[PDB]
Amino acid sequence: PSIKLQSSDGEIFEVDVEIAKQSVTIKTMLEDLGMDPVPLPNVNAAILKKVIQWCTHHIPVWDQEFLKVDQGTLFELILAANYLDIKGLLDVTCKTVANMIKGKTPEEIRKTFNIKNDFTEEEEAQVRKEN
Amino acid sequence: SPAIMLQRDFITALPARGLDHIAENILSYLDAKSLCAAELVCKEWYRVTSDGMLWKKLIERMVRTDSLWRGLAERRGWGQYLFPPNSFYRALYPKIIQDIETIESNWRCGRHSLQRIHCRSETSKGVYCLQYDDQKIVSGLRDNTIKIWDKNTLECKRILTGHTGSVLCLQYDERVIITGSSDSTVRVWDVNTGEMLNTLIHHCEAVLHLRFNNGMMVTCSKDRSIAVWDMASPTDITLRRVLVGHRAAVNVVDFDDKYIVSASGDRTIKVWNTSTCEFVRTLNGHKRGIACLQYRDRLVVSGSSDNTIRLWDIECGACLRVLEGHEELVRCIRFDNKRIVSGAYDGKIKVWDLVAALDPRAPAGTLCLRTLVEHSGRVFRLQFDEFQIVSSSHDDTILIWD
Amino acid sequence: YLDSGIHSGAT
Repeated sequence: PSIKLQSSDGEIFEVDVEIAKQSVTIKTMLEDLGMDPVPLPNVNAAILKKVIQWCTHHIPVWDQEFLKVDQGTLFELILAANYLDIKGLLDVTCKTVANMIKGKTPEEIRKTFNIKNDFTEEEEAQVRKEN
Repeated sequence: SPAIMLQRDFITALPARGLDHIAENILSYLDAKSLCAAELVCKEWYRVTSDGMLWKKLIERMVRTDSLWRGLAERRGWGQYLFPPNSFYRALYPKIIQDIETIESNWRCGRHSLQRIHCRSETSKGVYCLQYDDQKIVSGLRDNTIKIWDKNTLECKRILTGHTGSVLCLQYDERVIITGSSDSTVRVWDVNTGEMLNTLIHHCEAVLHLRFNNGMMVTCSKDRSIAVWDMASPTDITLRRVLVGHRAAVNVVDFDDKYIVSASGDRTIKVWNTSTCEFVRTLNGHKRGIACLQYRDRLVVSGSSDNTIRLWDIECGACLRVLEGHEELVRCIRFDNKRIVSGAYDGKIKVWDLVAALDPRAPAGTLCLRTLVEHSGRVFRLQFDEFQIVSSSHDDTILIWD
Repeated sequence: YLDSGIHSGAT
């Protein structure tokens, strides 16, 4: 085979079928709707690349570094993973945000993701109370 | 693609994008002292954990795995609420921790309950094998009968019958009790009733041990042999083959997808390929005969006339660790995630720290967690779990330790 | 009596 999925951008990435078919989302648009090019209005050209560059290659080894990129593009992958329904890619990109919360303190978590503290003293106290 | 900051606070970001389950899925990988953290990061972070029943969800992942957690859920109520405010959940977590801490505590010094079951009869004074449950005990007496005890008020549910010798070994299943006896036979009994299904001739001396599971049975005898049967039904059962290599009685046999392990009074544990029924190794090293194994994944634990418990790696066949402390013959023994429980001739049962034992840094003397002494005669068999040992012995008693 | 269910070595 060989279908052309078409990013939000116009840009036409070419992939073998089955490289894609792991997106149940791209799957359906062939397997159910007989759609010629696969239009991804929710994924970017830049983003498409990085997910095809994952769906080719298929506690990570190779992924640990594939995902050492900034939140705003990590995030971006999480929803794209979710949009193209790629069970793995959504799992290991969440795992990653988890690994970044894991390990001590609400203050460290903030610093990690920014995030001002909303709670008054009271609200802070009756959370520390169910400690 | 790659142009948007430390920016994203994912878990406040995602719900705001329609997509809650994702933020919940992300939090759900967290341990409690850390879900506590997320809880306290900020108000919305707080909210995602409350609206996603992230305690419920984290306590239901506990149960779905750690043996102990499935347990306390089944027993004493609270598992009642699983599978409703969310705080009930968070508030309960510390108590389930404190539980596990008090069990694993008093259970390493003294958590007794015994509940003596005295069985009776002419002839014997021995319960050889026993197999155990949430509401019954299947026991092979020496009187020649299998006696089935109600687990609660301990009364006798069914006296099964029709065996020439003492019932030496047995296996539950959810269909058929199977026993091996002094009479050289193996039996099939419907577990609901007491009805004999099939009875296999084949051996020619006491069937000493059988182990059973899935489509095939493994069996062994005073006659020095092992027989491997693939069973198609209680009604069917065919001899696949016979394994000859032991030089004396095969006291114990056991079983998993990749190996069949036997042991005899020839002082060896032999390891057979579960599929080709070929020799692979000998585990040589006990100074005297082996009275008992268990074998799970990687591990094989044996009890000997030489009075030691040995711990083996099934693959290289090395001994990992020698356990001394039993002052007499070790007749029966069982692993588990965290422990080894063994039964000796002087009716004493010893509890060993399995995880300590598997690490050579741990010194000999402190491997035996407190040692339990409530039997008049020989300890023939035990099977335990997260919160219970339940033992046979000569002095015709079943004991149920807490 | 040893056990009917265990036997040491040789014969």
